Amino acid sequence: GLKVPKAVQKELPFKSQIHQMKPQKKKTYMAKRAVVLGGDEKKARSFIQKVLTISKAKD
Amino acid sequence: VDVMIIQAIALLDDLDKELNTYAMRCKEWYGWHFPELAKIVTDSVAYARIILTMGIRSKASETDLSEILPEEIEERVKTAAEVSMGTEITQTDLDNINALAEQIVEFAAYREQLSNYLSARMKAIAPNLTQLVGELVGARLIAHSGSLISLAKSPASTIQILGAEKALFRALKTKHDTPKYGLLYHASLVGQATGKNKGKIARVLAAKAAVSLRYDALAEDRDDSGDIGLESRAKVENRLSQLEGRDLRTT
Amino acid sequence: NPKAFPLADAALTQQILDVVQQAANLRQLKKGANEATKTLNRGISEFIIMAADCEPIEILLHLPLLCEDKNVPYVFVPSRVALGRACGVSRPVIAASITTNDASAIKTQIYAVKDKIETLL
Amino acid sequence: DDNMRREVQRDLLLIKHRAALDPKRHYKKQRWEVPERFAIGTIIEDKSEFYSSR
Amino acid sequence: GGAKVVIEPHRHAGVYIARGKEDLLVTKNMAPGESVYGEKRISVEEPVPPTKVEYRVWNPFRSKLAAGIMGGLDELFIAPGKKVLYLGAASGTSVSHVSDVVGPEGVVYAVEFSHRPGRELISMAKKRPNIIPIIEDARHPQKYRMLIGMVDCVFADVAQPDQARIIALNSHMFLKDQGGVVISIKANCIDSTVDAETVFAREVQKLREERIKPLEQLTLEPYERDHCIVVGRYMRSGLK
Amino acid sequence: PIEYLLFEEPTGYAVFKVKLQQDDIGSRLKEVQEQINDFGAFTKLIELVSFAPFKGAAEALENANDISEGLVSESLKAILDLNLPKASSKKKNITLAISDKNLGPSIKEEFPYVDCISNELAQDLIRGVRLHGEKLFKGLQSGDLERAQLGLGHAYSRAKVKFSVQKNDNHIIQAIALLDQLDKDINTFAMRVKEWYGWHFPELAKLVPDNYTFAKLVLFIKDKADDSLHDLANEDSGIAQRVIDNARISSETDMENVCVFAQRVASLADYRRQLYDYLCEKMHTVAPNLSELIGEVIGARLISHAGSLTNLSKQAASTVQILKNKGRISRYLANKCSMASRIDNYSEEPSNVFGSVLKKQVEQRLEFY
RNA sequence: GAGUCCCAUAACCUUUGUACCCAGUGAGAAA
RNA sequence: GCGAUGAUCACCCAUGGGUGGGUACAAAUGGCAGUCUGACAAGU
Repeated sequence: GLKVPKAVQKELPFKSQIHQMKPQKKKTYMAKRAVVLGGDEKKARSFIQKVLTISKAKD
Repeated sequence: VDVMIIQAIALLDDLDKELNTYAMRCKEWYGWHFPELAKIVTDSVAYARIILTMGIRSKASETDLSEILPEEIEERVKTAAEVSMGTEITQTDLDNINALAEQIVEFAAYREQLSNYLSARMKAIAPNLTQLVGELVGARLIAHSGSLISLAKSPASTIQILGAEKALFRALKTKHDTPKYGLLYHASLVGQATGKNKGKIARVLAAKAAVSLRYDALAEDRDDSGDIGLESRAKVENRLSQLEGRDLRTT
Repeated sequence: NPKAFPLADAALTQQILDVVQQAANLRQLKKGANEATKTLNRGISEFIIMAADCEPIEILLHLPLLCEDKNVPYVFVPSRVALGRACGVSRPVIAASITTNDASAIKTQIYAVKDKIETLL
Repeated sequence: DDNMRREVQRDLLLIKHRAALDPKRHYKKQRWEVPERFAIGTIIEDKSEFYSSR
Repeated sequence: GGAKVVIEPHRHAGVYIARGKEDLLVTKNMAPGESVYGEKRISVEEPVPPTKVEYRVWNPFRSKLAAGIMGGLDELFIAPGKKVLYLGAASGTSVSHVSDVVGPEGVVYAVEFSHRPGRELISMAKKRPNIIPIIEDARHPQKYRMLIGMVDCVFADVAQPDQARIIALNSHMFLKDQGGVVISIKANCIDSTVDAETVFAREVQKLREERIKPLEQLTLEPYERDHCIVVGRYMRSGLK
Repeated sequence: PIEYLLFEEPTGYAVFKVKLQQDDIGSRLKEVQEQINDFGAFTKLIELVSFAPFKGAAEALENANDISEGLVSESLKAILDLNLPKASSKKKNITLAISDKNLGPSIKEEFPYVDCISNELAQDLIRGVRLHGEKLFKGLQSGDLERAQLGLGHAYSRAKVKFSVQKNDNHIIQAIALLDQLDKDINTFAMRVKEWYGWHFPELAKLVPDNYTFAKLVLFIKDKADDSLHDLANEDSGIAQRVIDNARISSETDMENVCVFAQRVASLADYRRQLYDYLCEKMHTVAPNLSELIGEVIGARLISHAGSLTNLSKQAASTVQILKNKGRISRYLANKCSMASRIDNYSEEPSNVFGSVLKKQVEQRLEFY
């Protein structure tokens, strides 16, 4: 990808600012809280993902 | 003993179901002769009583009635009797129409006398629950939890949410908000409340109903007179008064 | 008006029976009452011939209602024996049907008989 | 409501991406965004004919 | 056969599409709980508890009007509050679908001349109260001019060569100004000596000679060979 | 000159008096063609002078048939003789505008001083008063005109087709569809009666297993008794009195309640078999050939599952669901039964003789095997 | 504080017991 | 002493035994299945 240098991108205009968000290093509470369902729900998730990527690649 | 409270309330549900499926076929069988009746009066027993009263449309033109169909649907049934897209039936099937109509009239008579029996057994088995939440509501509480002692040894939060188990356990097994009404939503006090305070008095009604219910199941010198249920109901009524008196508007 | 109403006279009857025989040779004829009502509700039928003298008559009067529903010409031949003999089978038939085909070598004859029985009907 | 759209939200995706469910079906090109008012219904095959669509 | 579809409103008011993996033209059911000619049904549970209301699949190979709808007609005049005069109500096949598209607040006058179809029409009009069955010949509208007043659309599924005269007589008696005239023309039943485009052009010319301005025609070809629906409006003054 | 106008309608007859003539030569023009749509200008043409309403739906159907086949009825004679002036028959007749060119001759046959006009001017005057309707009449009729139209259309159609409600198979559809419902209702209700009496002694449901007989005998036994003479409707009655002597199970209000429940079961039990006798009779008058061939209850369920007598008739014979040699007698009985239902539906007032012949044919076929 | 009136008054499955079974076709059948 | 008013039509053994099941139902405390929170709130 295009790696614009920090010396350039700190001195950019307000409209031309590059929104680059840092990765998260802390196991935050909402992520350690939030529940995912399993079994039939995870195979439903797998199925919907396979269907959607087959549709997008066909298009 | 209350092994037949469960039986009476299951018969009540089953029997109201069979009343509806008899009334539908009576309405669409007599609808060949007089079709506007089932749409201008919708009550099953008023429909059966009126076809037992008149029978035929010209017979309706010569007769009148006031003990059924009160005072304002008479001109509508007379106008629909004068002009109608309905045929004319014979006597050999008017006889079966009349037999079905008296059948479902006697069915509703049996329904209301079974409700009298349920009210009698309920106010002789757990009368403080009848004085607080009512006969058939307490009856399906007892019939839900099995035994009266098995309902009595349950906390008041369970008695609050007692009917709404599938909503409760889906809202616990994903981290959502639990229901607040359950089977106790059809109590008359929760009917009197309006807003979020019907959740509030579902809570206070379940608390006082737990008090009265385990008094009824665990007392030995109980008198079948409604005293503990009546003082608990007075507590719930003045609490309902004091949270219907407040208003979130600013005056 | 009888029940078996749109009966054909003798010239139309022999025109009908000749094209019935030719369609039976060309495998374009479904013969018999329930085969006729099968091909009628399937829609492969160009006209139905009922015979107006079988031993009940409502036994095939069930078919004019079906033809009316699907707009198919129907005509009454006055001999079940001659209708079966034209069909080419060794029994009397009471109803027969000319199925539709466009690789058919008698399409002009079938269309002419259809026009004649439709101006009758 | 959104409470019911969060229950039928997956088969609406299946109907939106019909075209890549079977490799032999090949629908005609529409877009089919989710309609504002819909209803989910079940086909009653009656008690007249058996064994074919049953 | 036991599958699940999503019901969606069509462009045309009163008719719907059930999307599955094959999508169905669908109408609401005015008499819920039975099928009229063996079509399949869809039962939705719409939200006192929710009520099971149901829907009927409109079969384009057994209905010229459904063949027209799903071939694509820019304007049907059969609408959910209207009055339709169905001419040639040959059974209750399409009249039931027109009836429950028109709805409980609108009226369908189903004119038929044969008598066993009339018996089935009356037994269907029992459970569909918005159908007035009229057993009479449409070639003489005066014989039933007393039973019908001021329709909004005429639909003509008659299959007779004097079609345009029947349509013109019934329109001049009972249709109102700028009302709908939907015609199902069958070329082979009008006449088979000329081709289909000649007979459609002649029938459209007959309609504008009887002052019904044609808006639209559709051949409805995958379902019927050599048919047509001509949609016009009864202009009554100034086709120009 | 189009001086008077006669509008027939389901509520009665109306005679209007034409105030202003519309244009004859400019009758196809745009303004003349839409002045009959505008009501504010149509009331400049037409004024109501008389409206004779009908005596009811009977006279409405009589006059609908007379207007349909082009005859002057007696109410027509009355209103025309009241309203139209006694003009000459040889010089300047009074001109009545009708909509029916073969009702005109019947009007001049009765009033020779009346010439009748139904050409395009009278046609669009007539459709003007049809287009406006209730507004012209100034409030003087009883009954909404469209409601009378629904009633008169249904009456006219059933008259024209000779719709009989005796041979009406919807009665036997609803009779057997209700009879199955009350089969399962008498079953579950007497099952609960046997359950509630099971702790009074659990042997009456062992000796007397039939629901009605159990319920009627327990409606009068409520105790011990001894005196076992009127409990035989006696080996089972003697065994029952022996079991009442050796009673081996356990009120008053609950026992009164289950007496009311068993009385309910008895009432359902004799409304059933009233309904069954009714539908055997209705099946003999509606489908005699089917009931001769396979019986009344079987033919009832056959035309119920088919949906109508007409649907069972128009069904193919190879697609009838009746209820080796045992495998093909079903097919023989199916196509003979389809034949019998066709006979029975499309004959107008059927006999029994072809059901008899088909019964003879199928018994010959089964006795051949 | 808090999703029942939207069928826990309900829905569905598996260890055992109860009854069948692996419509169309369209000219043959018998000797 | 025929008939279109309808003829016809999941594994081993030298009639019969041995090898899979399913559907349509009855139980069913194996099941799914597990009965929310807990100290403030209203007013002057």
